Amino acid sequence: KKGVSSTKNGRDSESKRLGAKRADGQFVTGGSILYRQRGTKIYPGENVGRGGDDTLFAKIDGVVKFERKGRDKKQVSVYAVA
Amino acid sequence: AKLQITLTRSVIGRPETQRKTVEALGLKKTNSSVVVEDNPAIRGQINKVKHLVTVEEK
Amino acid sequence: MLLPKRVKYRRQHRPKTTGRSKGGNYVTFGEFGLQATTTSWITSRQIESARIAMTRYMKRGGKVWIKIFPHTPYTKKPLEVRMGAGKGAVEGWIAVVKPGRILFEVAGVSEEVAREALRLASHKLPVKTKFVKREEL
RNA sequence: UCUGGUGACUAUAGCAAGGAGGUCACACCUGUUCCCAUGCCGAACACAGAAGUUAAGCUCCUUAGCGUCGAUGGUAGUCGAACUUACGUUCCGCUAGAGUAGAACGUUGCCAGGC
RNA sequence: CUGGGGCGGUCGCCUCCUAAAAGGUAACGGAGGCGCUCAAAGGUUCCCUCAGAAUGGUUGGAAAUCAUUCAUAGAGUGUAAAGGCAUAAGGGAGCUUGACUGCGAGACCUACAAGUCGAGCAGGGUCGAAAGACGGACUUAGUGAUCCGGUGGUUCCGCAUGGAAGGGCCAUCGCUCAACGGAUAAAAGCUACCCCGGGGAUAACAGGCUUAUCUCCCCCAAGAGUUCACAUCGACGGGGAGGUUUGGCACCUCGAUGUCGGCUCAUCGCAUCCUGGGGCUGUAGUCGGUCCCAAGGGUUGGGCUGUUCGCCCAUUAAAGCGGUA
RNA sequence: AAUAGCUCACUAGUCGAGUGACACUGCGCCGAAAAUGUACCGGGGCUAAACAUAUUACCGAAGCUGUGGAUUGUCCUUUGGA
RNA sequence: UAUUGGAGGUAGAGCACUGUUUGGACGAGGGGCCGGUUACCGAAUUCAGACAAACUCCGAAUGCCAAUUAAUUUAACUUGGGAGUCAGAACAUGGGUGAUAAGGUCCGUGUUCGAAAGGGAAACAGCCCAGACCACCAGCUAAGGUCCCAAAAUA
RNA sequence: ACAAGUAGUCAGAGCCCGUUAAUGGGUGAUGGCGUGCCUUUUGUAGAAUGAACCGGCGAGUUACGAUUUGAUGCAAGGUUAA
Ligand SMILES: [Mg+2]
Ligand SMILES: [Mg+2]
Ligand SMILES: [Mg+2]
Ligand SMILES: [Mg+2]
Ligand SMILES: [Mg+2]
Repeated sequence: KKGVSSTKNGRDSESKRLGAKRADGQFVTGGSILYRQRGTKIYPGENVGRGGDDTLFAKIDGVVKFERKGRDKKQVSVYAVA
Repeated sequence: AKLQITLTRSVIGRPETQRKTVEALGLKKTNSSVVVEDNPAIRGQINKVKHLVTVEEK
Repeated sequence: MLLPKRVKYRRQHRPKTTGRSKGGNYVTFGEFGLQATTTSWITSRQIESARIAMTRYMKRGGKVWIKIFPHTPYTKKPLEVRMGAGKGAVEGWIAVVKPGRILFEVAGVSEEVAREALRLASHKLPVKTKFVKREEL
């Protein structure tokens, strides 16, 4: 088994299950996380809030819709009619 | 209007996907057959697994 | 045309050698040129060597442009070692060629002299080649 | 469509260059007594005014020089298949990016006075 | 843990790539950080915009400060990296303590224990004119179960009864337990005197795959050789064949496949050492060199080392190279 | 060792039809040496019994049909057939 | 599966950022010297070229999440009783490691073997075709084939 | 007594015999197919292990308690222990 040859990079962290958590078109209850992120890949929109961890959660019950903000950003919305 | 589908090739050695599709069409064993109505939903499944089945206008 | 003066990361995943030339498929600087028809990794010692051959024949008459630069480093493990224990150290610098890539350009010299020079370069080189002129029309 | 607010839209909306203009609206202006204005400036900010002045900010019109938008077709890649071990080949879908024509010197709701 | 052990390295957390455009994903794979820091680098209210560049100058090591038009942020964000950020999350300034108490519909993660995000409802605040915003630092590391012991509340229990000693509950403290899910409060070695139970799950021998190394062959032809690439030799480079070396892999064999030299006996390949046939030559013949065809036969005796090998002394026409566990 | 220089720069005429080069391809050739015995088609053997492009037959399985038979399940009651 | 809606940055491209790079313009700094001239050399600024797992102004195919919803199929979940499994293997394909070595090693995605008989591949767990309830001296075919060994074309 | 054999099966002539009479028994020229069994394994005809051959013996039971299922009483009650 070789001998003394050793490497200084065998370390990593535990991945965080970030990304999307709900899709366009499903009924989310209020509080449902829609998109765990870092920084702002998606800003909150209508009836959506920003956690301390940049998490996005619905304010109220309703359907979820991802949309465009300006030329190159995205927000999120929730609408209650159900 | 109405078409006829027969499983001409076996399903052994094919991904689960293709076997599930074949299950969805309601075909059981090799050379089994069914008659269904022409429908874009059904054509979607025939086209996906055309290499295992064959069609007829019956 | 030997080595990159500095690279950020020095132990890089080896290059893909399957597909077609992303670019450099035309004579832009020269009059006659030389493209490749297979793919291989071309090392710095081979380029230097094909160059000396080409330019000894032209007898310092006309100009030369090397179109391939050895960017990728490659590693080789030390001799008689087992598998494992890290990645080896850099042994040379390479630049992948794939069918279509022009490797050498020349100008300011007659056609037959250029063809002879590029021929002599072709043999110091590990890839099948082809003689080409400045595309026009 | 004027003119000034205030939403809406991926700059096709923008930058520049040129040309106008003031319909009393806008500015620039003219001052510090006051509320206020600081660190470091009446600049700014706040305020008190209107003698001035289209000069600029602004608005309207021109122009694709720049930025932006951008197909058709072809190509790369690739799902599936059938060959095959070739730095592969074929068939069938999907189908870029770059580039080319071109688009384009915005539309636009509401509110108030205009005409 | 380990491409057999040993030696070296590592062990828990965070970030990035490998990771194949959800998530996840391994190697003793490629790169770095953490075991903190901030009473302002927290909350809120109101303000402000940057690095660099030239048109440049009292200094001008150049650029310190100052000036002016462009500066898409090329700057800053306490720190690693990655996502973010002019709504500013960046920079000031003024108040301030929400770096609250009791909780939490719902959701994410996930074997478990844990971890993460929360609208909203009370209590009592802060800042703001208000709307509001505030349960710590732009986000993500900066940590450690239980048992036990200490400290402060509570006044729950407290062995006939009243106290009390002791417990319970809530708050908190004491771990490089870093081998970081922590065997104990407390722990290093040699066995060639070894033993037992096991394994070809795993090494030494050869068998097998590979051919980096190794032997041989080739291709191009700068060149040396008076002249002349190509009698001979051929640099820089490039392409192969073989399975004889040093290895890599761990596939058969550990309920045993004796391993090195020598002796006896060989047998087969030919990339031929001699002998036979030739092309050549920088071959006048003897001489030698080179290449081709050729495996029929032949291919010594000793000194020195356990040596294979190698050197040496005498010969020979020659004293061949390998396979065969 | 000065050099001895005929022939494909070049065509009448020996005489009279053709003859350099270039690409891009389809199939072969050489490079090509290993150890018990052919021994890199399974053997014989094959100039098609190889290859390419079409077309038409046929063989070929415990696949799938045909007939008979178990044993379970779901339906009709066809208390029997499916 | 058909139709909508969406998250994400791979293949490919591209150089707008971090860099890595080959030629050509163009003025200029320390400096050849007397602050110097000219060569240059360190860059500024351009035009044409290229390279990238840890570059991205861009950006598929496909996968994934979900729907007012269709069409075809027949599972799915909850609770309880009983387990075995924690040595995998080879092929194909995307990657790391090694040497674009291995019947190597470590991942992803199928299939098969494991736990699978039968036909083809001479023989040959993993390849191709195909899943054996039990007869039958019936028939049709898949992969492979049709001169003889050896069923079928000396088509 | 010209033959290449995990010793069978399947197809079958010839030759003898005649039953638990049934589409019968013994042998088998010759053809087709076909590398024991166990264990252990990713994978074994394995040259991995185990057994010379026959016979006998030779391994999840019992006590107490829990949990779950079936059964049976009787049920807001059910049941006894010494
Ligand atoms: Mg022992
Ligand atoms: Mg034994
Ligand atoms: Mg045995
Ligand atoms: Mg034996
Ligand atoms: Mg025995």
